[PDB]
Amino acid sequence: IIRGWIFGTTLDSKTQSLLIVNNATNVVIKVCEFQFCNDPFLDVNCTFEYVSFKNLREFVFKNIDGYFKIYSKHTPINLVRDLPQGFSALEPLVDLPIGINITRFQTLLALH
Amino acid sequence: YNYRYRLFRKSNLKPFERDISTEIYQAGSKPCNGVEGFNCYFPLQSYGF
Ligand SMILES: *[C@@H]1O[C@H](CO)[C@@H](O[C@@H]2O[C@H](CO)[C@@H](O)[C@H](O)[C@H]2NC(C)=O)[C@H](O)[C@H]1NC(C)=O
Ligand SMILES: *[C@@H]1O[C@H](CO)[C@@H](O)[C@H](O)[C@H]1NC(C)=O
Ligand SMILES: *[C@@H]1O[C@H](CO)[C@@H](O)[C@H](O)[C@H]1NC(C)=O
Repeated sequence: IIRGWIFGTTLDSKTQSLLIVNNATNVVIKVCEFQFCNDPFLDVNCTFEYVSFKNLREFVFKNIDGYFKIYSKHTPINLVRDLPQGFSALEPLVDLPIGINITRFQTLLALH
Repeated sequence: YNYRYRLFRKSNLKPFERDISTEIYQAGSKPCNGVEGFNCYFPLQSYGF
């Protein structure tokens, strides 16, 4: 039901803004300059574009010299309420040359 | 005049940062609200090639 993120400065998306969307079959990534919605939608004009509970998914995001790096890990878990007590290390997914300023972000979820 | 250079105000680029219009990043002290006179319009030009 959780599926992605929006990042940027203004988040109007006339201003450039990273979008990341999982759609179960793929991960889809864009930097768009099209005016986005007031409130995000996932009902059941971009300079760059790309395409690839009992469980926990972890992601680390950082933006350095216009490279947006992503690291991740997936695991089973037995407490839903709190972050797990044990130790694990995330591994690099991607290292994206998007070239954009980022100070604000939001998350995307599927809707009835 | 199809070849352009962008600005001359406050904030300046990180390495491989790209910069684009959406609001008038104006050319002096005062807000402009679409004015192009004193302090105003983007500090954006073209080369006389
Ligand atoms: C990256 O975006 C931030 C806004 O989120 C810009 O920071 C602001 O810049 C103005 C001047 O242009 C300052 O008056 C504000 O105080 C700044 N705000 C913050 C939160 O720092 C930043 O300038 C942008 N980067 C570049 C290089 O333009
Ligand atoms: C996911 O997005 C790609 C294009 O980015 C599309 O080909 C694919 O059919 C989409 N899948 C779903 C389930 O929407
Ligand atoms: C659409 O994106 C291009 C660059 O990808 C940009 O030149 C253009 O100004 C954008 N259009 C809008 C409506 O911002």
